[PDB]
Amino acid sequence: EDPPACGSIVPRREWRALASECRERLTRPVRYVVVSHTAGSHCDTPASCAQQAQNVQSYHVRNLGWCDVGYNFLIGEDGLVYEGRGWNIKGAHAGPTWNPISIGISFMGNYMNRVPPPRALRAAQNLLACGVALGALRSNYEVKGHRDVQPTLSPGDRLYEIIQTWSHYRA
Amino acid sequence: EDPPACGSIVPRREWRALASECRERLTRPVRYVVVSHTAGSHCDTPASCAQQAQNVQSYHVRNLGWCDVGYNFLIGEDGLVYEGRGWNIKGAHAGPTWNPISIGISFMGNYMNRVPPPRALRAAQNLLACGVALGALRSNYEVKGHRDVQPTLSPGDRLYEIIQTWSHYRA
Amino acid sequence: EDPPACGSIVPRREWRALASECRERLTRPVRYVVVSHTAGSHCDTPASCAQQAQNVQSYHVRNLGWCDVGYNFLIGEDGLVYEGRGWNIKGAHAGPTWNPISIGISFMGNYMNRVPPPRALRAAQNLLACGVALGALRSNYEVKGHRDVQPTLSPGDRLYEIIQTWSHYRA
Amino acid sequence: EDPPACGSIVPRREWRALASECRERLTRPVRYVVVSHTAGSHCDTPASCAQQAQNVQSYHVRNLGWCDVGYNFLIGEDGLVYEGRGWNIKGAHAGPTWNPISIGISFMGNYMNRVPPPRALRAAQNLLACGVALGALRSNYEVKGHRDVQPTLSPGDRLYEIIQTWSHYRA
Ligand SMILES: O=C(O)CCCCCCCCCCC1CCCCC1
Ligand SMILES: O=C(O)CCCCCCCCCCC1CCCCC1
Ligand SMILES: CC(=O)N[C@@H]1[C@@H](O)[C@H](O)[C@@H](CO)O[C@H]1O
Repeated sequence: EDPPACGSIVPRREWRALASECRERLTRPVRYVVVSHTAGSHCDTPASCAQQAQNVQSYHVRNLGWCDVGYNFLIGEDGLVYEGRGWNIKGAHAGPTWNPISIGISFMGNYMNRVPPPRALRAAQNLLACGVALGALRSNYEVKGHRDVQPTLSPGDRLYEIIQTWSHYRA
Repeated sequence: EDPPACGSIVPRREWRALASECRERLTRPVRYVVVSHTAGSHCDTPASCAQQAQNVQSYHVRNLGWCDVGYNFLIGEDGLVYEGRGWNIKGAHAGPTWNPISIGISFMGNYMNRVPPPRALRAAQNLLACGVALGALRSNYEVKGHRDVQPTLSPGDRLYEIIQTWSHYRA
Repeated sequence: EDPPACGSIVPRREWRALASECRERLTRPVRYVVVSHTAGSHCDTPASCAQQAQNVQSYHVRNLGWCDVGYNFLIGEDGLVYEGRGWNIKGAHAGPTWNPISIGISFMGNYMNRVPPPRALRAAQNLLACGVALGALRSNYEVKGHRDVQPTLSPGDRLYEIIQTWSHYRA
Repeated sequence: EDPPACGSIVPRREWRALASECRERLTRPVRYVVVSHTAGSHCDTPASCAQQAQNVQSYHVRNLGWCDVGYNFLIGEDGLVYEGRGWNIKGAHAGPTWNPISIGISFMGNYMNRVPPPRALRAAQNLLACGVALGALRSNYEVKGHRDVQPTLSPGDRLYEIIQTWSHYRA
């Protein structure tokens, strides 16, 4: 009983993100977590992965005109978590039905035929424990694959396969 | 007030579509068309394609719980157009901002590494010409690639390459 | 399906309802829920609200010739849910397009210049979760105001504004 | 501001309750449910029952010096459940043996030669099921009359014979 209790997360500024313009808030404790993949290339060093989070955000902000990067968090192959819209802000990653009730975490890369390395999976699962510890997620939150709530291949066959084994997975 | 029979279109009953539960209407004339791909398996024959349209609909209806397959029309490699939600019903293809202002056509298959055959491309273009003559689409309608309004690989690199050349395409 | 029954509902017999002659069943699970107001007298007490339920049913059966109170459920300002045709029977409350696909719940009163109390709103929302849990409603169900599916003032400006904030509301 | 759920409970603030000062927590899943009657005045309308929960709490807080009304939940003859200490706070209703291992619910009134109306009994069981849904109550939960765990006439002969006919009642 040490209050914070969880997660090292690379913050927005540390990855030089553009300021967010999003104001819509999620209502904690959140019950659903939606796992996607960027379906782009991977990265496996702090500097590349930080560079890739900037790209993704650029796509969503510069091209799509969104208020900030879609995801609440992004997972690098560097084994670090990148802060997106975070725990309190409604993300734009699952559709109008799941966005206001979920936390979207996206693995940077394409896992159709490839798996995230062990450290990326640990960072993702540690992030979720962190979420529960903070009361950001319900203790009995449910994890969905992106393809379970939207017509997409996301998070990729290999990763989809993995999250299906998870404690909190519920299709 | 003279209308043409531009419909080469395979009716829902003909591809044996489950009945639609969708009620929200599109107001005509519609200004935008959003092109996507199913990122699925392709089909080249009226028989294999009717089957594919069934599966794509099954996925959206049975797995995702939607009122009907999300696209307004699907395009087969058999060179035929499969009726989805049609010209009058709002689709569920490109998010809450674009769904209500556009018609969503999806080519059945994954075009990341393949272009659709000429006849598939002819069908799509003919469908659009059809739409204009029917008054369903504004004559100066704009084409967008899925990845232009939502974060996706869709419609696939090759197919995206192609649509960027189209007369009605717009940044 | 699932043993655990749901919610507190004032049964037909308790509010002394005339027996139903209504036979057309709804197809479970139902996708839509239409919210109306009776535009009639309000009541704040079990005694007065049972009475009002009786009068609404009476007027529908005796003056309109319907087989049963047209609503599937009624909501009182006493904060209780009154059993109408229930979950399995088709109501007569939204027109012929909608009556066969939806559940109709009506707040007893006229909401144009009044909002119904929190307990009424609570009863209504709780009833819907119960329907979902029972399998009578789709987990994804969509809530609509009576005025969205028919030309009407129902459910009344004030109540219509409130249901627009419901997490399952789709215009 | 905490408004989800559930068994349709009138929240603390809605009945104008003094803020609680209790800090002791209950270890969920809880095992026992004790049923008592207030032995006070009964009420049949939301207005009168809110006033009655207030009176009970005031007596407990001003006169006995307790941190909060001692019951976790109060049941009014209006068919509504009134929030007391709730699911997460240890109450003061059945003694030091029973207060830390049980949830105490109290029917407002004197049921010696009187019976609570069906709607009051409905709210009660509905309350109990919603407790399970949350993990606050263990599905195996046993129901005890106040008089089964303490020397007291509570909850009254009449109400006591009834709770014995309940499915989870253990003598
Ligand atoms: O979570 C939200 O949508 C609000 C954040 C604002 C940025 C997004 C703009 C909305 C434009 C439609 C884009 C689709 C993409 C998939 C998720 C549902 C929205
Ligand atoms: O929202 C309202 O005002 C109406 C009440 C909804 C009915 C209750 C649903 C039964 C299952 C409880 C689910 C709850 C547990 C509390 C936290 C969020 C979800
Ligand atoms: C799961 C979900 O709600 N997604 C789609 C959404 O993209 C669209 O805004 C809406 C319009 O019909 O249809 C929904 O089914």
